[PDB]
Amino acid sequence: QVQLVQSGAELKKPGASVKVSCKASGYTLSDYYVHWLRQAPGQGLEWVAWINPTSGRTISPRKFQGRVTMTTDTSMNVAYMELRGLRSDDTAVYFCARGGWISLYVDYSYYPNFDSWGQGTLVSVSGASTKGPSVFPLAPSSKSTAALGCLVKDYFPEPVTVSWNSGALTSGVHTFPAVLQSSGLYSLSSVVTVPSSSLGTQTYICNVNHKPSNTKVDKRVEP
Amino acid sequence: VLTQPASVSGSPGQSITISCTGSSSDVGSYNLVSWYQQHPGKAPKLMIYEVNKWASGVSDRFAGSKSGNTASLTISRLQAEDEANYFCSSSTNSATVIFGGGTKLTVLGQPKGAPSVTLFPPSSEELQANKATLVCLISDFYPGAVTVAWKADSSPVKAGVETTTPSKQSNNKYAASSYLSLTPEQWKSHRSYSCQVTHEGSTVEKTVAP
Repeated sequence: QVQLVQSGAELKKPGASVKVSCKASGYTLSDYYVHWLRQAPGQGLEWVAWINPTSGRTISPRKFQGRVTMTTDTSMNVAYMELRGLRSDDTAVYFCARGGWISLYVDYSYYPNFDSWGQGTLVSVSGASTKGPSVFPLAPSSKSTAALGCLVKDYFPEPVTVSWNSGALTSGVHTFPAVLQSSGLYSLSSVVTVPSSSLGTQTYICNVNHKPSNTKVDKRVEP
Repeated sequence: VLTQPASVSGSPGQSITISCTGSSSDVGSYNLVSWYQQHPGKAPKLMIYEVNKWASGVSDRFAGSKSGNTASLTISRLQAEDEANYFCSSSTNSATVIFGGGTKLTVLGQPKGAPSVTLFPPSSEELQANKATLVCLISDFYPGAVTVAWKADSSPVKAGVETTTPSKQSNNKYAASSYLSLTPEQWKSHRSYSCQVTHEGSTVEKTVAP
């Protein structure tokens, strides 16, 4: 029953602030140290702070000593982390974790005993502004069942939703998670495998939809 | 950062030792070493705490020791659901926590779940619009760890590459994708480009040409 639930993924321009929350249930947040670590995608863990929710006392490494502001709202069993001056190296999953029991007579603050984790909160950094996608057909191999698809290139922000033949084709459809490019934009692709003899007779269309720029693209794919 | 071996590889039954090297101001000066286990999508999980003590729900497979400034996690009667990451951590004397760089482990007692790879060349409509994107779609692989390499002809290519981290497919296997950005002139002026996905020592390579 001890559970920590973090706020949803976020996105900030470089030079901007982010704030992440961490809701506790199954226990009283202020009875235990809260630790914050972080994990850049495909990188390792970096411990970033501990905070005593009763006193407000908070130690961070020299690295995070002026950028970070930990706070709590124990009325809500919520912990907060605020990180200033974001840059692309600030891009990672931020984890909160529950550490030792808080007591004046025994110090467990710096104990790395994290017996409970949040699921993590992805923060992305990008100087990118809304942008509609460019949709290109992915022609079936001409050799090839047959794989065909759609490339949904250089859009912002998420999500692009995708269907095929207005939903009349679902079997063998695989729409891939978007990659977050260094340019700051997203691309994704959606691929479907179809019987080879269906080419030339069955038309195929991917229905790309990007609400954030109010665009809809129904792209015809062909050999 | 505490120093770990970037990678260790093993086999069932037999044992593995993972190392952690710090300083007298952390690992040497306390019995506060903790070993964390983490799998591709999940959050880290506590195995060993305070050097050697067992966390709830952890086998004696895992044991913890310390030699002056070196922490070690010995693992015995090996299984296969490891296949992922081991991070070490120690209190410091500045009242902080320091983590090791992460032993990325690669056990072998499971079969696999080899990746289906699909490589698409730039579309005519894209080249026509003076860009080019090679798309490499990688699916159905388990365990969710992959390295992706691109080559133009026979030689490696590292610029213009964006590659996702592996994320769970709806089958309890994994997917990822990798994009190669090219100038239409680059694309035209090569025998071929290739996407090569490396999984568990094994490699799959898909190749396209203009």
